[PDB]
Amino acid sequence: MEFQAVVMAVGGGSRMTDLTSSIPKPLLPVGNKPLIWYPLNLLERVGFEEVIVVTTRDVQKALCAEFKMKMKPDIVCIPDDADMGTADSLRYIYPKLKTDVLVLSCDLITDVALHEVVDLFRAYDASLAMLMRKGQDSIEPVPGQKGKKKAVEQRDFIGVDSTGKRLLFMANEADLDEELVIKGSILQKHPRIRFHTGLVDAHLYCLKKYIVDFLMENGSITSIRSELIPYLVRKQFSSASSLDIYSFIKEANTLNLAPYDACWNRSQVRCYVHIMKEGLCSRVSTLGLYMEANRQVPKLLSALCPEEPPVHSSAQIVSKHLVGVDSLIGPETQIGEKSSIKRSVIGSSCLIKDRVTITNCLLMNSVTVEEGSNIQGSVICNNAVIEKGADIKDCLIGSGQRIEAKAKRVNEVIVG
Amino acid sequence: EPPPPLQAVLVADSFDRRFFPISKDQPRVLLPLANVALIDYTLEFLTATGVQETFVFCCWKAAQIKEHLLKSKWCRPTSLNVVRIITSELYRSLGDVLRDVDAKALVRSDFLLVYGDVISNINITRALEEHRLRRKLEKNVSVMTMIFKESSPSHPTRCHEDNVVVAVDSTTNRVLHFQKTQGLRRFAFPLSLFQGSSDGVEVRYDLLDCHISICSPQVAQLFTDNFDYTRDDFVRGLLVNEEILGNQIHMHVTAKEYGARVSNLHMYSAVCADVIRRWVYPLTPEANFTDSTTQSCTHSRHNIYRGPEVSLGHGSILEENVLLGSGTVIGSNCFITNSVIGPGCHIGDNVVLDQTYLWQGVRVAAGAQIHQSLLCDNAEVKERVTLKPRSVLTSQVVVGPNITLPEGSVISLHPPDAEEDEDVKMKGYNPAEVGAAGKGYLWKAAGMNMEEEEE
Amino acid sequence: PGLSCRFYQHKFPEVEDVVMVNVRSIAEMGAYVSLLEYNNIEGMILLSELSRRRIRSINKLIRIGRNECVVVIRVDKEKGYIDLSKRRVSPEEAIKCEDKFTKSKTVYSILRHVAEVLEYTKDEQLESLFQRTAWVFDDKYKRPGYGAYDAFKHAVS
Amino acid sequence: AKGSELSERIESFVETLKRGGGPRSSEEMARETLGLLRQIITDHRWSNAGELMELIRREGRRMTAAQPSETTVGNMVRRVLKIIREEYGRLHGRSDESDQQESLHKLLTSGGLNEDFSFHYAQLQSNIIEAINELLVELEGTMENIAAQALEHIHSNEVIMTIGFSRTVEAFLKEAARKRKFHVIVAECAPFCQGHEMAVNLSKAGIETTVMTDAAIFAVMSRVNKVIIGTKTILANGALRAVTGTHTLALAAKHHSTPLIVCAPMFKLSPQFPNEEDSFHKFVAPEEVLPFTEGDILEKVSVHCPVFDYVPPELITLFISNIGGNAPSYIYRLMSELYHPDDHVL
Amino acid sequence: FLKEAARKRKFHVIVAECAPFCQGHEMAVNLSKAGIETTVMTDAAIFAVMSRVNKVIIGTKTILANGALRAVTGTHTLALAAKHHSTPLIVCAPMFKLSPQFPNEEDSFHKFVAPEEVLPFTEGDILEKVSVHCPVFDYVPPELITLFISNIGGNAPSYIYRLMSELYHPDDHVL
Amino acid sequence: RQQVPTRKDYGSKVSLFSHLPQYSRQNSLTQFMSIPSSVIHPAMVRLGLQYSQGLVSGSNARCIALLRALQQVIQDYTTPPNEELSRDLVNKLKPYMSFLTQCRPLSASMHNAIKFLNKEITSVGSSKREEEAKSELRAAIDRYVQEKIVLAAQAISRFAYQKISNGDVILVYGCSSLVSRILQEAWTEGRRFRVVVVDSRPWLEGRHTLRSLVHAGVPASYLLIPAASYVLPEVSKVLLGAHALLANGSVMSRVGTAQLALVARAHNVPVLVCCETYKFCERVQTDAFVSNELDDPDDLQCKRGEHVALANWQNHASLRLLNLVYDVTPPELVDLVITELGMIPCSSVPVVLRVKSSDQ
Ligand SMILES: Nc1nc2c(ncn2[C@@H]2O[C@H](COP(=O)(O)OP(=O)(O)OP(=O)(O)O)[C@@H](O)[C@H]2O)c(=O)[nH]1
Repeated sequence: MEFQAVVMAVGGGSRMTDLTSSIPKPLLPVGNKPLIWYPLNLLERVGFEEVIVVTTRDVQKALCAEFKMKMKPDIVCIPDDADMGTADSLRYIYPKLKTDVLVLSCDLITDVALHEVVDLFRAYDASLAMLMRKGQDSIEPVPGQKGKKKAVEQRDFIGVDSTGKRLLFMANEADLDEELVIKGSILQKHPRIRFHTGLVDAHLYCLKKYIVDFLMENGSITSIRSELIPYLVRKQFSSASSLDIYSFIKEANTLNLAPYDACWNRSQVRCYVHIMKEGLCSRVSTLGLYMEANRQVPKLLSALCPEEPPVHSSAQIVSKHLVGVDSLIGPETQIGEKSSIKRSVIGSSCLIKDRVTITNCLLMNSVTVEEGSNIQGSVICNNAVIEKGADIKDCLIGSGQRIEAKAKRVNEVIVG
Repeated sequence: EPPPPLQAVLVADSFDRRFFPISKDQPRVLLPLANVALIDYTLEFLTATGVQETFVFCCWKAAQIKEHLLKSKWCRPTSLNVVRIITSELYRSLGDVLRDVDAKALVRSDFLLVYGDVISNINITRALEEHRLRRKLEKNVSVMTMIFKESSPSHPTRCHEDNVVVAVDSTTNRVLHFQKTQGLRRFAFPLSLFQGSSDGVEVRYDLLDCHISICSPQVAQLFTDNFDYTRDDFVRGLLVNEEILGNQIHMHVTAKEYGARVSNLHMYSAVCADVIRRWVYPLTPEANFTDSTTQSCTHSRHNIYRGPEVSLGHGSILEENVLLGSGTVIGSNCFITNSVIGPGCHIGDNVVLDQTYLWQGVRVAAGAQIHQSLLCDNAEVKERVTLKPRSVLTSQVVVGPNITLPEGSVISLHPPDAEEDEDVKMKGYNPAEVGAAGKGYLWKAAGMNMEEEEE
Repeated sequence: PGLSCRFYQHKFPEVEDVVMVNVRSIAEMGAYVSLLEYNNIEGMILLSELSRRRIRSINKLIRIGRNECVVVIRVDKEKGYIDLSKRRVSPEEAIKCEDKFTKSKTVYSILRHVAEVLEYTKDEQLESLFQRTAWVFDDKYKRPGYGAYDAFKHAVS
Repeated sequence: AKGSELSERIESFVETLKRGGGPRSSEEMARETLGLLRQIITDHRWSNAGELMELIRREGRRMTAAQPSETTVGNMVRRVLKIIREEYGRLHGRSDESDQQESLHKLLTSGGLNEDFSFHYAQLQSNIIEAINELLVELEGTMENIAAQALEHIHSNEVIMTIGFSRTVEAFLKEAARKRKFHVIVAECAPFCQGHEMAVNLSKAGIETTVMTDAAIFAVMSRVNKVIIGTKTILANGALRAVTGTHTLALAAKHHSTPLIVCAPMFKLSPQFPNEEDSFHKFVAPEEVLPFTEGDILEKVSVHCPVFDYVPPELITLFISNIGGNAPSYIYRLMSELYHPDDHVL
Repeated sequence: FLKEAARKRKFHVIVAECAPFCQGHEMAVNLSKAGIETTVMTDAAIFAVMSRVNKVIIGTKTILANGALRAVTGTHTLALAAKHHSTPLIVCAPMFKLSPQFPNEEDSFHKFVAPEEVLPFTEGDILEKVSVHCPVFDYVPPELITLFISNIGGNAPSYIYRLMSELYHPDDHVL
Repeated sequence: RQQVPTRKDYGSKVSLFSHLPQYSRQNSLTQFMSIPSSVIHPAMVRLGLQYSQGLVSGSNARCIALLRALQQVIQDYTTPPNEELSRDLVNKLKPYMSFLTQCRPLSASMHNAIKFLNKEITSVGSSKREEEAKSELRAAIDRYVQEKIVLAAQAISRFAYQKISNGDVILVYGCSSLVSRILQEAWTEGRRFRVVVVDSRPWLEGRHTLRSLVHAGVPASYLLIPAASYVLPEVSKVLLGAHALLANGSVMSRVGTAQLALVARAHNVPVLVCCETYKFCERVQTDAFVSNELDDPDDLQCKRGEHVALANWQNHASLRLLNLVYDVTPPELVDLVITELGMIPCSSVPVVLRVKSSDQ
């Protein structure tokens, strides 16, 4: 087997603690489907037939709860109380690993051709292959963050070669004292280094098996994205030849099989990257990213699963002429007459009365809205209920919260 | 509103002692590279690029520079490049020259700033057009355009002293950071470069400094304002103080054209080798761009340039990349390769010359073995003399018979450190180092710190 | 439309009279050209009268579609034969012919534009217009071509 | 006025020859040289033909030494010298000419010649200027005369191979393509890949054209019916100084007995034999062959970039000029009636 | 050979008539029935047309021990014309046509048929003083042959000797 | 799905080469294949990706890479319960070779290695256990690499050491590992000589050779192929490497090799060809048109000045770019062939094959 796909899905949401309380992060309903469905579905269209999904008890229960795929997952549970990292999870599931690993994350919504990365892993015999997207700017208001309060957002400095594929430099602004230092010999080997700051890490690493073998004998590394990848990039130019990473490489490079008796146009560790400047590639880890992904999902869902209609078959809508093309309706979801839904995703088992305008909103399951209520650019959690004529704009209402009738709360996080 | 004719400011003084003690008796701009003075190379480059007025600023040995210039091709009435010589004893840096340029109001529009030791065939028309377009679109923002040449860091024309690393916004070719990598093993770039441009902040170490600039008069104005300012000081101050003054420095990179500065002996050797091997075409030894009767030659196979009235001994072999000055007499069974020999030289029999540069009037006795050595005007070498690599003999220096001067040895008629400390007790020529009938003094690491001794 | 008229009054040139011609075809005896100043009447530049030195091919010095200044050496109004020589034309005569042709063409263009404005449709109308305006000045000043242009220049002011 | 402008124009021409040359073609080079020589004849003061010839030779020596590879300047200088000789002999009472000027067995047997240019004739200048004007007129149509012979050397569905970018060959092929259909294969002629441009223009005319590197000349020659090339210079024995890689193309054509046709005008004929002179090839900077970004590898490697190739006359089948078609064995005659042997060495 | 090639490829065939027995005409008709663009010409135009011919493919009657050919008449001229233009000459002959007889002499090489084919009997008295000869076969030296295609594959004419030794015994060369 | 989709032709081809495929390096075959490699073994997919992108080039390098990939495929092979190894392995290897051909037409060395491996697999007894057969096959492949390439190269270098003399000027073309090894070992053993490296667009493989010749300290000149006629007066020997030697003696090599042979013959210069006997072929070619490889036409674009000629060359309907890869040198232009069996005439190719076939 060439690869063994692994989905890292313990659950984060450090910047989404408001939503990661009613349900785990992998189970967030992006486009009327759980979030973890989007990575796995990718592996379906690619051709995978076996995954090692490291999750918790609830996510494993959800995975067996009539989840829709054709491949057979191998769900592995971990002690929730125990604190671990992604590298720790790889250390845990090491006995199941026999070939090269393809590590993903349960937040990546993308329409990228996976081969674009995997070919970089194949042709160049790369130790590591990464996927990044060009930096993008969010111009739409986050539902809940309105008084600025913008963080510093320590940028990642990524220096690639002239070809735009090889990874030469990788640093984080937190570790730099206002000075980006280059080793010098790196510039001697690669005189030109393109530098990017806004690149988004999609967490789609393709790691060789000896990387995990080296991870076995080293416990200092706990995270893959923050520690393993920068360590590999640094060791790329850390000369050659606890035990170092270079001792675990015991396979001859396919590009240098016979150093003599043949011509091929020291560098054993090689990290490559694919920077995709166009198309959809999002990592749902913030409220704004989640809302943007919900907004842009309908085209992806129409392309990936044309069989599924945008409106569920078992949906009772009196006004079946006031729903936008991008709007999605889940199962049940009784919607009354004279109710207009424009570019909004509606969950399942939702109670919608008449004279309700849902503009650019995200409604979860068991969401009730009464007569005359208008919602614009807002997110409703599970089991939440809306009273008569309540006007909501850019608000995050938590699970089971009750809003007073005709209470015009705007840009307020209503969390109980 | 057509721009006025292009003008150039040529600095004929290096304002440093990088050629000591050879510069004690001869200005740097008059040192013959392939039998042609460096200032002639610079003036030919300026004339070819379309410069109509040239201001030559001479401080050190300005009389000799003026005397040489008056006889040159560019001081003739038929020349389209009018050369005006300005001399002063109060010049100590390029800052002084540019401050005097501002005080005299010599330049009204964009001009060329070069030193008198720049060898190049670059046509500046494209870079000048880009500079003018940038200044037209954004008024008085971009003030200087430096010219760089694509090169690998391992090329022999890239000494560690003049190596630079540039952080550049590749979208607009704007220089954001400029640093010199002499003695460094880890280059530090401030994060302030990554403020506005989120895509192109290319860190380039493949740029060779041609030391050619297209400067607006704002450059002279800023040199006057900042009286503490060399060009590197100006560039660093401009890049640091971009907040106070919204001035910018851009760059133009040429790949198909040659350009370099002879700032030390290593660069001199590299540039001479490149010139002999036609890397600066059409500035080749046979082209006779100086229009002098004594500097004409014919170019045979293997880049062998032979002048008129050159006698070659029987059995002599000129391997490759050899330039022979007019009137040179070479003995029998000689082996000359990668060497430049000036006019009037006399070479004995069974003499081996490898990567050596003999200037006018050098006499070499039979049986000598010279490798990577420079022999200045009228130097003499006796029999059974071996010169190890990077050995320099200055003017009127004689080396006695049966010696083997080690690597890095410099022998000059000037005392090694007497007048250096004095800046009276005539010291005899030590035969233990210059031999019998040897005239000169061994010049140790006191002046060797910036001589032909490096990687 | 295709309105055309002679630049001068007389319908045919005279011997020893430098004229502007346009080469139209190549033949055995010489180059068949059209006289530009005389309503494009046929003439022949003789092969013998082409160069003082020996010439091997007529195409060496004659290109189809190129104007030439040639001196008339033989006129037969009955047969319609006009013989032209390029060897006998001096450079000063060529310059004079060029200037005269330029002036005459300017006058002809002015008169043709006037006729087009007046919606003239036949060459007889253009000939009459030339009779009234240009050739009157030409034979008043006793200088064909020059006189009409000089009189027109005397106008405006 | 006269001198202050004439000397300035001479200096400008010499400097342009020394450094560059611009996009100037061979026809433009010849026209400018002829204009220079005409102004020298008109403006400068010369009493007899001897002084004029000495002055013209003195100017031509400098013009030629400016750029030896540009032989059109020397060709035009020698043409003007021959014109002066012819006019003076005509005015000196020698009856027929262009035959006694050249050494001949019949001339040697039946007498000889005793040259003397000391006599003064007031009508010499006008005759010389008229002859130069005739030369310029011929220059204005030499290209059309060459192109007019296209249909006599190309048949239907023929494969024609060419190297480099020659405007004469381009006009020849475009004239042929109006009435005929044929396939053209152009070698790129590295390092200056001018052939690429030659392939684009021929493609704009609707001609089925194919581009290939110089390495594939021998491989493709087996299926090539005719070879049509330009040249920079035609030497006195019929040899060629063409673009680099033309000798290889000629050898490949000779292997398959493919005819090789050289479309070159009259002013490209130079009376200089390829004896030696060490001034045949023109070596441009080695930047075109090996880039400067190679690195330290360049400090021990000898890179040479010759521009021109010498093609011996044995490999040439036909010369097409404005005067028609000739064999390489007749070129000597075209020498004798164009240039005087005493003017071979300026 | 040509009909097999023509199934997947398009090419133009030029057939010489090979006078006096103009069998080439038939060769041109059959190749025309297969849709191959074919052209007939006399043996006088071989050299004229060879300049535009890329390949030569011929049969043979006998392959001699040194790689030479005993082919139809006019084949030596075709081989010379091909050698002038360096056109490859391919001989498509099976294994049983290989003969261990060297072309030393034996005065039994050519086969002279009646001169009726060359000069008709109806010429008259002109035939009583005119010597008419009609050889049928031509000797093609091995230097003009590029390749031999047989049922065992392709070989150079320089390897034919080996195909001799493994097919015939030297003691059986002279029956 | 089960069959790999055929690679698409890039652009219009020359009418004389319309029977050969023409592919673009950017359009790879892996776009429509499953990332977890099914149908085609992952080693074969990686090898084909390296072939189609030009990462692995050269006859010896391609053959060695193919043999290593085949070793990987054999190691991961399980015999079906109702099948025999001798037939199932041969049947299984065929789609892999078809995919490799789609990625890039196979070199002669690769074809000969494939034939040898198929013969070895067929000759496996049905009574042998699966693991024993796999170990024997891997050992056979290792022996093939060791004897046909490494020891052959050493023997060829030893033989060619005799031809090289002091003061010689040897002209080499392109990149050939055998030629570079011969020159390096001759320089090490004490011979003093110059090497002139002739290079050609667009691959510029000769630069490779140049670099090696400087690491060994050999003096080296460098120039392009059109200037060859200028440098051949100095040259005393031409030393070429061959991608294949055909049964009729023809040398199938990089395009321009026959050109150099012709010009060297015109300049009266001996031409030597270095080739391992494992690259000798039973096919015959009379020209470079019947069988050849058409590389990416876009590689013919050049950067001259600020403009770029041939940019958007597909917009011109009558414009075709011909990036020929190979060419055929007739045996009359080759003076000598140096193989592990010694120095032989160019006409001794068919006999050597026979000598190497009577054993098998
Ligand atoms: N298997 C496993 N997955 C984890 C673990 N911690 C977080 N994850 C998930 O795996 C993804 C990748 O890890 P990181 O990108 O480093 O996440 P993080 O460090 O917790 O930072 P945040 O994404 O902001 O929460 C995260 O998005 C989490 O959802 C873990 O310990 N084990």
